[PDB]
Order: sequence, then structure tokens, then C-alpha cells
Amino acid sequence: LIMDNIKMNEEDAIKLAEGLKNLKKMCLFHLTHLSDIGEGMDYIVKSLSSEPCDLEEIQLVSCCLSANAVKILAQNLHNLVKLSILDLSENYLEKDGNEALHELIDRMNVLEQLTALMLPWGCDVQGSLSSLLKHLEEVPQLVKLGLKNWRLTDTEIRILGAFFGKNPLKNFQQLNLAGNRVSSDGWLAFMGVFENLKQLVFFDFSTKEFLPDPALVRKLSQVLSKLTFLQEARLVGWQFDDDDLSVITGAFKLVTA
Repeated sequence: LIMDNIKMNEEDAIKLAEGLKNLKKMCLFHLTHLSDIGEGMDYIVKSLSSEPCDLEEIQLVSCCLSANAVKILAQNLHNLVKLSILDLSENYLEKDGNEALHELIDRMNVLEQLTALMLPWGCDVQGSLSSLLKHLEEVPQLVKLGLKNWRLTDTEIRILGAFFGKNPLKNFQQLNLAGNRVSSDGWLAFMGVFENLKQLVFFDFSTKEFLPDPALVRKLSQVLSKLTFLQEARLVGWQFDDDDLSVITGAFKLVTA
């Protein structure tokens, strides 16, 4: 079931939730862009995972989530095994984000099949990054990791560097990061740690506005050169120009704007 950018009157969330309850064979639920209803977001979340479900992918992107909707999901994650994809990305949580995120992090210990996960954006996931990474080390099958939009520091990227040390992931192909804070120390703070992850297909490492240190551009070029796929890099928010593109090695493309 795909319900992409469908405008709703909020109240119908109940009727839709009731419809979903009868779809006992559902495997893929993608919703996405469910306007901005606010009220009822929990009805969609509640209807799923309530009563043992066999869903393999649950994608709720830009649908407007709240700390309560996230807590409700986490509370019901006692079943829903064989779930592999769980996103809930691009749904900023204005308040109580920490409580909802902590409840989620403390779970996902029965969902053995989870991989290529993204986290809810909200205030303030940074405080639980260390806990997340420690738990991600428990699942070598991780293919992708989404830590988008929220503000990072020069110390958070060093923690990620340590995470990518590391006991081999092998199949980690994508890194999603729609926002960061970078300087003359970072990416250089961790750059080179990804030379051990040559299977990478793409990554964002995005920021707001920063012109890369010549040392970083030269190192980046070598890091990119040694990758196996690199099927279109995205490095958005970086002030790269013709001089850096000359230094940067051959690649399918690099999106910097």
C-alpha cells in the first residue's frame, strides 16, 4: 500500500486506521507526505503493530510525527518480527524528542532483521547517539544509517569515526546525513575511516555552508578513488568549485549544491 501525498481532513485518520486494521496480509506500508494533520498521526501508528503484524517495511516520511506517536510505536515493538526497514525520517519532533527517542533506542532488540534504519529528527537525538551506536554494533547487517538534519558537533563526528573503526560491517552501503557542522578539523577529524568501507554506494555528509580545506579535498579525492561504487556522491552545503573538482578524482558525480 502506497499513499503518497494524499490530502486528508485529519478526522478520516480514524477511518483509514480502521481500514488498515483489516489488511492482515499487508507487507509493505509506505504512506509518505500525509499532509500535516497533527491529530490522528497516532491512529495510523497505533493501527499498525497493534495485534501481531507481519510488515516487512514501515515507511513514514514527512507525514508529521510526534513524540507520542513514536512512543506508541516503541511500546508495541514486541512483535513485528521480520521487519527490515523502519524510517520515520523527516518528521521533526519539537518537544519530548528525547523521551521518545530513548524509548525507541532501548527497544529494537527483538527486531533482529532490522537494517538500513533511519532515525526520527527531533530535539535532541544528539544526546542518544552514543547509545545508538553501541546498539548498532550488535547488528553487523546494517546497510544504511540515517542521522539526518539534526545539528552535529566536532566531537560527535569523532564518535562516529570510532564507530566506523571497527569490527567489520561489510555491507554498509549508504550514509545519510542531511546536516552537519564542519571545519578545518572534521571531516579531517575522521576522514580516512571510510577507506575501510569501500562498498559505499553513496553518502550525503551535508552541511549548511562551508568551504573545504585543501588538505581535505586532496584526502577526499584519494578516499573516493579507492571506493568500489560511489554511484553519485552527495556533499550538499559545501563550497566546492572548479579548483576542487580538478583535485577530486573520477566519480559518477558529486552534488555539492
